Amino acid sequence: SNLWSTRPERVQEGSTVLINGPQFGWYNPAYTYGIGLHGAGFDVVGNTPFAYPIVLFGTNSEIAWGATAGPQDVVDIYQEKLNPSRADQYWFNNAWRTMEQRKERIQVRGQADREMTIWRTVHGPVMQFDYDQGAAYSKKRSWDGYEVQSLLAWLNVAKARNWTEFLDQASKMAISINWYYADKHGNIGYVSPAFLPQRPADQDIRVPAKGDGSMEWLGIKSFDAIPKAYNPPQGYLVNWNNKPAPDKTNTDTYYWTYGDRMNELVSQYQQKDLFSVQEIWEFNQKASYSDVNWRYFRPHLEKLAQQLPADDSSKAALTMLLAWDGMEQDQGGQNAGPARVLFKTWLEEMYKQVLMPVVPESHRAMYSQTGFATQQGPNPGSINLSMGTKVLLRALVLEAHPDPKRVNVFGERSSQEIMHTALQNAQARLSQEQGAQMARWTMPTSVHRFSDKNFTGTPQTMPGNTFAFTGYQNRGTENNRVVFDAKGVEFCDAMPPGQSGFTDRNGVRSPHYEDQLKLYENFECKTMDVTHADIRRNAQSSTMLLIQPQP
Amino acid sequence: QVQSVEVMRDSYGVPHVFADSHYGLYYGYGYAVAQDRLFQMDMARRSFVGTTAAVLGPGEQDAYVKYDMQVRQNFTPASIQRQIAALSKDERDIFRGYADGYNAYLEQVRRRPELLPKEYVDFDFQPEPLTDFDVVMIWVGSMANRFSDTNLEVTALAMRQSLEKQHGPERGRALFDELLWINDTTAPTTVPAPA
Ligand SMILES: [Ca+2]
Repeated sequence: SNLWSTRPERVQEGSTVLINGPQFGWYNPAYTYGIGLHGAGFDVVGNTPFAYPIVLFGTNSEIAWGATAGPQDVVDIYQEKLNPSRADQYWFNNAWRTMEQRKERIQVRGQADREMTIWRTVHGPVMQFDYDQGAAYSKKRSWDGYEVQSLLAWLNVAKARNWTEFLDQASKMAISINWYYADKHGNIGYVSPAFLPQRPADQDIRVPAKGDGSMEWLGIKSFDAIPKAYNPPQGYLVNWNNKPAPDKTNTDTYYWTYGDRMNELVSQYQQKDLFSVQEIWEFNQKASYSDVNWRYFRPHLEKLAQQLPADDSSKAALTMLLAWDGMEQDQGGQNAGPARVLFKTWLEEMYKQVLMPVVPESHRAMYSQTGFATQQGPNPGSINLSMGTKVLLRALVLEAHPDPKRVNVFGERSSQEIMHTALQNAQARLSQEQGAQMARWTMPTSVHRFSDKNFTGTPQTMPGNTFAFTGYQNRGTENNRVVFDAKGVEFCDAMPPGQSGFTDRNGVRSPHYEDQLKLYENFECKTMDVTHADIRRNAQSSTMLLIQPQP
Repeated sequence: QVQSVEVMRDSYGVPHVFADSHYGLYYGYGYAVAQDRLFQMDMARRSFVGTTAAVLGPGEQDAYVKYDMQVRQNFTPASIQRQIAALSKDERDIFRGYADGYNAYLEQVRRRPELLPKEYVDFDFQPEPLTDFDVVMIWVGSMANRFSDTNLEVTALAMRQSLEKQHGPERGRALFDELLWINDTTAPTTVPAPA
């Protein structure tokens, strides 16, 4: 999920522009639903994922707001020392403790009802039982018991009119998430609200904690610990699932390095001084088709061709890979150019030479993957630097800056030696695959797909009902743009394939089923009515409902 | 006690709800979602409350069941029930109005069979009335669990356990700090400007 905010001081016409692209994966019908709520204190306009009473992405004519994936740790797993005699007892403080159990009844169509038992410890519910090791893993969450509080805090942020009313609502948030601020005055802000626990020095963040009473939470950390950035001297705030702020250690699930997908958006800001609204919108144009892991390997490939002897062994594809701008180019397709194909197979051979010897058999698939977009294979809703690539990058600096305390994964062989061997192995693999002719090498272009089944593995529609177009775009599922001109409020959103997910008994579909699909492909954007004046003028249909509740 | 909820749609079929009360605002909002995406939301609640196998039955290999046990394990229904009841009158009408608004159009489906979606005919089952507990669960199952419940500790422990078997506690823990580093490189990319 990517978001980049701009301050009027960095904009030509002097308007606050907030563009958000949250990526959850592309599904049919649309993942996000557009709504404009007016009255009872609320005066908001925009769209929200699934169907939540709250609005994640939109504006209230006073301030806009975006969102991304949570980059902070809130969930810890504790390993309880199980009794060697009894399975339901665990060692907690002094002495033994019995687990709590509750029975859930699963209803199945065509078959009898299935029954299961869920065990619970002092920390939380268990996820995995290991009987031969004598340890059970329980899941303790910091946001547990504060589900509705985080739901309502996200709701009341729509009624807010300033940064101080934006910040105190974030203090009520328990779940790990990122919030973004942009007002009509010209101010932009960022906060990462979460109920952060204060862990002891004995506890390692990457591995499970001791569930015996010796290693427990000291308490919930204060709000001052939560990272917050309001109006940076640079005049822009960029976040693409990257690190929250400097001073925060890596979580158990997310690991970051100097090579990050954030640099794909930020590098566009260090070109010109002032950008127009149309130009800032065209940041998504380049970031979608640009390669993520190209900016960091290119300097490490320049010192290759030279002073490397021009004896043509190989240097055949190495000199060409340099003429690559790091972009997907369709022609058939079929990628226009053998540069991406060679670079893909080069990285795959780099994992074989360095990582596979040290990485165990079970976790070998976590580092062998290159993390590239493909035509047929089920690719994720967001393309990233793979864990195999991240280790290669930070250890490549370790040769330039030696450290005795750390161990080098390259070991005996230098950087230039391994990168040469991988280049020879990549060329040898493609020579027997697509012929000896180098110029004719090409890989099938990645197809952008809208799957009928959602993220969790449940069909949202009938099987087969899918939309697909050639050319994978590293965008969000929904792209919103809030521009605060001198007028000055303009909301513009784009969500494929459309608003209505209705299909008639005969087979015909709603007119608002495919109306936004073609608009999304061309990086275009639709205007949405914000104020009470123009909504009654640009209305297509009106329906009045009647309610009679009992207070 | 009778309130009117005026729902108005634009050129791209996007609803705009006008009301005066908390119950009324989310009644029209609940009514609009039922018109556009009825089957999508019926399958949404089941994905997070754990009732997918009730209408889809067993998967090619108990895929809808094995999963149905996984989702029920993650949350506790008793803990959420207290949290909803603890809310005030105006706060509860947000979820109740959403449930009653969705059921308003749902009750109209029984009256006129032409309003029934195609997906209900193909999968061969009848739609169910939405409750206030379901509305909360749709947010808790997708938001907070799939973004604030991401855990990868047990797999990290198994890797460190395997590395200490082949290389010992000296080299195994040294190689573990290279593959899964405790702290990121001191020069990464951060949102706030450093220094
Ligand atoms: Ca943790």
